[PDB]
Amino acid sequence: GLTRRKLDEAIAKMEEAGHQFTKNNANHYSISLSEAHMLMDAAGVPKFHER
Amino acid sequence: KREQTIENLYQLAQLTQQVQADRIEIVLEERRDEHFPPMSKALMETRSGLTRRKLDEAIAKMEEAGHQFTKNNANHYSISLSEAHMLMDAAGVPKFHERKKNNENKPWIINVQNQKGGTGKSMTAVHLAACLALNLDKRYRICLIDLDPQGSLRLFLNPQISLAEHTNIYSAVDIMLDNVPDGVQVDTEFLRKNVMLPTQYPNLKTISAFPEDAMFNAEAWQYLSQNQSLDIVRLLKEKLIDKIASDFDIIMIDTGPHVDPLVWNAMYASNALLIPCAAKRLDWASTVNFFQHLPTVYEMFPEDWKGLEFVRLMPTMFEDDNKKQVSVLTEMNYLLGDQVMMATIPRSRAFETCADTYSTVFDLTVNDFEGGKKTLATAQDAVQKSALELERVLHSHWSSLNQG
Amino acid sequence: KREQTIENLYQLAQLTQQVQADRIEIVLEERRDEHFPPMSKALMETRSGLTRRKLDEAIAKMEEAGHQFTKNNANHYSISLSEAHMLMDAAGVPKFHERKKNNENKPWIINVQNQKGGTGKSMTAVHLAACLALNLDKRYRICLIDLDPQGSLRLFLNPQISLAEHTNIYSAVDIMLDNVPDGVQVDTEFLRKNVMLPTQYPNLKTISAFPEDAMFNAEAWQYLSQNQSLDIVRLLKEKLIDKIASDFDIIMIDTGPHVDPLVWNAMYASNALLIPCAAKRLDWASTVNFFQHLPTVYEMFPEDWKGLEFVRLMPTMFEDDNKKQVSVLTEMNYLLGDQVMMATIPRSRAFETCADTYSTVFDLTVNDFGKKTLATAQDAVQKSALELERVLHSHWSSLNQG
Amino acid sequence: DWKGLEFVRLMPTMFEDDNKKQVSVLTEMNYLLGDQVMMATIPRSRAFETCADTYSTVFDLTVNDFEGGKKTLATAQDAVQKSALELERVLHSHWSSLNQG
Ligand SMILES: Nc1ncnc2c1ncn2[C@@H]1O[C@H](COP(=O)(O)OP(=O)(O)OP(O)(O)=S)[C@@H](O)[C@H]1O
Ligand SMILES: Nc1ncnc2c1ncn2[C@@H]1O[C@H](COP(=O)(O)OP(=O)(O)OP(O)(O)=S)[C@@H](O)[C@H]1O
Ligand SMILES: [Mg+2]
Ligand SMILES: [Mg+2]
Repeated sequence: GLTRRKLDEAIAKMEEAGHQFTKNNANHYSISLSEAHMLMDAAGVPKFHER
Repeated sequence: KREQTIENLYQLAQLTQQVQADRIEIVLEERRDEHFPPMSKALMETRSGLTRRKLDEAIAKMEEAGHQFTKNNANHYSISLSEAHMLMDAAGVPKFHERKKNNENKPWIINVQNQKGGTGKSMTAVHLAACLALNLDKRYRICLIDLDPQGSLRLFLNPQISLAEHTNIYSAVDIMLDNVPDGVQVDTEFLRKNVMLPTQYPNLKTISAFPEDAMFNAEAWQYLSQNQSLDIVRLLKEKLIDKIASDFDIIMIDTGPHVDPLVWNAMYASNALLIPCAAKRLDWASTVNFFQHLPTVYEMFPEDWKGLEFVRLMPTMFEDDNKKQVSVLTEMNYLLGDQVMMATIPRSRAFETCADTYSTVFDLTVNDFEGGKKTLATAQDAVQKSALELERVLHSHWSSLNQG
Repeated sequence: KREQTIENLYQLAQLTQQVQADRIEIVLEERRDEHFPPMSKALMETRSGLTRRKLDEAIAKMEEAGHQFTKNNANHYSISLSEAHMLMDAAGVPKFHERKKNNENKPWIINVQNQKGGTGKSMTAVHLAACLALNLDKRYRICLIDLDPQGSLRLFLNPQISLAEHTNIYSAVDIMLDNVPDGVQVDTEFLRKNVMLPTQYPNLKTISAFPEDAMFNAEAWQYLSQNQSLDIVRLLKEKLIDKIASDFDIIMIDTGPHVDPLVWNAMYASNALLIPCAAKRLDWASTVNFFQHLPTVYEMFPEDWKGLEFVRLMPTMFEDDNKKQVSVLTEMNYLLGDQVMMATIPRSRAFETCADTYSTVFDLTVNDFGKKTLATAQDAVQKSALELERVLHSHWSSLNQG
Repeated sequence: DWKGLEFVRLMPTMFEDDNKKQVSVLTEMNYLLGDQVMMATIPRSRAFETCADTYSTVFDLTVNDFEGGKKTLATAQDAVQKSALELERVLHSHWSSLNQG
């Protein structure tokens, strides 16, 4: 449920760190499930409890 | 000065005489050339619910009778919808207007009103009504009202069939005024004659509407000029509701995207409340305005009416996979839970195809269109489980709202 | 025994004014903190139609003043939208009105009207108007009227950037209702300082709409009871149109989906009608019903308007590949050709983003994020704007002469 | 003996659709002989060049033949076909007039 602009904001906040968004056989960003968790953990979306 | 705009107003004319043409060709083009879907000994099982043994017994009892059964190109049995309702008529299975448990009941008035344009009330509600009519085990006598002067419910393949033989008619307007021949009194026989019409189903019925119905609002402003007690509210109640409550059990009512004197009467006189809506923000904001506007207005209506017994909201055009709209649905379930239906009405190209040929989902089968099967399958199954859950609200309230 | 019913309705209303406040908070979080994406100095040549030498002349005349052409992350001149407006305001290019040849103009008074709803009134009008805004070579001034009681253009990237110098932002109905301090009168000065607000487009303003507008239907019903002269129609025109045409070149009246006293008032007031009717067969049936109803109603009206000027039915949410709907376009073209627009507003997810995010097609750029999808989105929208505004000349020459 | 031609219209061509001068010219034409000039636009793209070089008209070749100048050719053929039906609709409305002269 993250709009494209929100997801680009999240990856602009995240990617400059040491993390690399692992790509599959192609360049397509193959964000692992844990990668997605971390991304939206620090993306700024409050959890169902922390909100 | 207004030489060229005599030209221009009578050229809005010299174009709407060509649109008078256009409607002539529309009538010539919609004309039926179709057959109703057959039950294929498994669709029969799913829809009617009759066991194969009892079905065999009844179709044999009728086979030795005058009527003869019919079969498809293959010897496999195939029975039409007309034959279906005939076997139901002769099944001996009583209706809610014939059941010893409850036969002397009043109409179950069901309405669909939204203040938002083009989002689905017409198509979704006509689909819901034609699906509830699929309750062939019970033979509901259903009155479809296209109170929206521009709805297609008088034209959309469950229609007010105004054949060429149809001589003259007196819409709900003329029932609000008794503008029929002054000599004759409007009795229920008159109502069958020129108000209650079939819908190509021996069970489902309808009323038609016309753009002249817009003149009702002007006449209501005129009556406000000649009246100050807002008594036009009860005009609907006595003219229509008291005359129709004796001999029908359900009345489907579409009202239109608008809130207006006509629609105020529709709101009030009706003894049940349904609220169609989508999952969009602005729609639910309009519903907030609606929930502010009503209470004061109900205070305006006569005190004799002790409020509507139940209030529920609807989905529509619900893509079911958009984050914003599912969040809206969660919020609604968070606020008015148990007063909002869970069932979802999805949007797919199958509905577009249905509309373009005017044919409701039931009128056409897989051979008619592409493999939007499961989409239509789950559409009709959600509409039918939703019909029985709204009718189960009505069941639990057949203690309350029938005694008020 | 309506105690339960009414108190329960108030309980929904009470928990739901909370939802209204929650939406306001969602705005506050979403409030821009940014402005319209700037131009690249090549889109300058493309849309503003100024040759490189002319643009260097303009910036030679301007830049030596206190103004600085703000640069982006790089040295590339990131001329803000307002910066571009000012640049070409004083560059020496005469506006579409100030240009000597055309200064006795009858402004366009456009309508998007369909008594059947869900056909795309507000979004078609706002996409069209916003694209018209970005014709800089002659710096079109545009005007958009949200006259729908449930309308949502207020925060729609023509948003509530409301200079508090205005006494209050009164909605179009509240101009009709006169919910104003009685001291001030309806004058262009009052409108300028108290009514309309900027919309990120110096070429555009809006006349607002709040939920309580719906009661004006009842109010005008009571008025029609008061008198039957039907003069109520002239209210809109006389009070508002004559005074607001001063500051703008093109006027659009979004009548909304209703057919209510408001919209008879508008129909009579409005003198040019677009009909954004998505051609879908049942939509076209409801609009054939439309085309019975309006001839009678218009026939009923008095003798002080120059009718309408044209109709360009723009099929909204169109696809061009759906066999049935493209066929429906063919019947459009055939049954009623010579009166319909050839191009289309193709259905794209960009438009749904436009709608839900309370945005417009142009105020977000490709960098805002789509990609090719929305790129072709505004490509089609801007070709449609070219075609539309060409029709605008084609009948506007008729407007100046009437 | 010839009572003049029953209808007169102008065409676009090579219309880049994004040049200020040429769109201004089109606006002026629509300003002068409106209803007597087609609205439809014929854009210019490398797809037409490829078509010409192999001699093959847009219909003779498909996406597999060339690059992704798809939508360009798509909107080219669709503008040409809606323009064909609008010129033939001029001819329809004039199948009263010019057939009887
Ligand atoms: N499932 C659907 N598939 C396709 N179109 C749909 C669907 N549901 C609604 N529509 C749209 O709705 C139009 C006609 O149906 P309605 O929405 O009922 O019109 P309406 O009578 O104004 O009802 P409202 O105001 O939208 S609730 C169609 O032309 C579509 O644009
Ligand atoms: N692509 C789309 N994305 C989202 N909403 C759309 C789209 N196309 C049409 N709509 C509908 O249009 C609404 C907003 O635009 P408008 O159609 O102008 O609203 P409006 O003022 O009610 O006029 P109507 O009733 O739709 S003709 C949305 O809330 C939807 O119901
Ligand atoms: Mg409707
Ligand atoms: Mg309008």
